[PDB]
Amino acid sequence: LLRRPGEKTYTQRCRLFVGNLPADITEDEFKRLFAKYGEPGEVFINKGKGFGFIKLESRALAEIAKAELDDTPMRGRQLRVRFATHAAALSVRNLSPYVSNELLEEAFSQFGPIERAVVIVDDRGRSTGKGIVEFASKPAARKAFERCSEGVFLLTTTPRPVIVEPLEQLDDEDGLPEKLAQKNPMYQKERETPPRFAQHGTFEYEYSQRWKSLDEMEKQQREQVEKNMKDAKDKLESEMEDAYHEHQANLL
Amino acid sequence: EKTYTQRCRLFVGNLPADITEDEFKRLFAKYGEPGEVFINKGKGFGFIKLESRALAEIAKAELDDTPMRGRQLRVRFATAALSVRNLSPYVSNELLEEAFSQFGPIERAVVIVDDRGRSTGKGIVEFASKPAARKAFERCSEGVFLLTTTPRPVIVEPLEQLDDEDGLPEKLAQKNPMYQKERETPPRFAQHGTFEYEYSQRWKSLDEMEKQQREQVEKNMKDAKDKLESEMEDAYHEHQANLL
Ligand SMILES: [Zn+2]
Repeated sequence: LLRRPGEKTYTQRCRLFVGNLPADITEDEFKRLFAKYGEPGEVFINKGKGFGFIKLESRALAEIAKAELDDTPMRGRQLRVRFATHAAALSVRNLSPYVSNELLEEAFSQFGPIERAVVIVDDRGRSTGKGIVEFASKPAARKAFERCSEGVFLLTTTPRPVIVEPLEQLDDEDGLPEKLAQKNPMYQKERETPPRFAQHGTFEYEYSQRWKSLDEMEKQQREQVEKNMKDAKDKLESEMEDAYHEHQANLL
Repeated sequence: EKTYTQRCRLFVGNLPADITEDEFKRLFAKYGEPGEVFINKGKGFGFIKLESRALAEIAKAELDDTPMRGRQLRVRFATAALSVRNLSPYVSNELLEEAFSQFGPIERAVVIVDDRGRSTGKGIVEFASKPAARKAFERCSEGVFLLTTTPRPVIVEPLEQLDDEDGLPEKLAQKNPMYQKERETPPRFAQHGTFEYEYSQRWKSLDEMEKQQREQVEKNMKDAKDKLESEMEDAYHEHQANLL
């Protein structure tokens, strides 16, 4: 806590979700659970449903608390500690490859207080044309979402409207454990045949080979649509440049 | 359970030019017994495997961006993954692990779920090395790999690793002629009646149309895929069924 971790502290990236809390949990007890991770930020406890949230000062402190407190006992119950899913986050796409984390953040700060913006890069450190914008409040995210949908928001010279969408937040951490899968009645009949390579001549081999052929055809039709629409977007660009005499002087 | 795995491996960048192996280990002594250590002195970075994922996460959070004889260390998880789809909603993380383990050691196998904990029909399988992941991909592409009784071929694709943490920092952006051209005009809302507005709004319409057309392709092929079971049941015959 001596030196600031950066520009913003106690952000939603610093928020932890804590599940399986005992029924008699108190705010003091919950705060004491996190006492070694510095001064607590906002605390929200759902005593009736056994869960709470806490904001720590930095992402590193939340990472340590999560690693140290996850799956530890509290009065006969194993606490479940996880990063709280971001409640005020947006997906952005159609970005120029020359938009940086800082340009995206500066650009989106006009909609309200911003925590972070990032341009998603591939293994080479090159822009994928997609990014993430994390706001300090849900209204700021709603306004960014509405305004960029209704208007044309441009970040650089080349006119590329930023396309703002809800951020897909899927669980690739816990997934579907065997404990829940077992609760299904058709599960027993499903696990009856072990993983295998289907063999030539069998119905399952023939069905699977035809299925794969349809999937390959679907991939080819999807890639074609992309190409077809890439050409319509290039033709639109050319017609509009001519309509607006983009390379030429003209009074009207 | 399984200790010193590839998920326990940390990359440490911005090491002082005169770093030694004993100095590098001492940096991580807080986190128990070190596993395999390697220092690429040429590029000023090193690797270390710690006992557990929890310990590697703590060491990354405590050591990242901390001074070491003049520079700030860059600590990251060390960067062999396959995307798997067409999974039954019955396939669990454990079944996925059991099944793909025949191709090589499994770092992690997870079924991707939604906020209700429902299978998306997609998963991720991470192997300890690139040849094991290639082996799994080749075998599942060529052959028909099945996980359960109901025949659903697992569709395996190599998972491109994307970075949503470091991203594209302004300092790292190459300041070439395209960067200069792009940065000439600042962020703005375009004005109605300008080329940049009128073109962009019509582009949005084509972009929305592309998404609709993509969705229709998926819907039309989902229908073809669903009818396939009944068509195949009607037409299937064994190799010896009709011989002269
Ligand atoms: Zn044959």
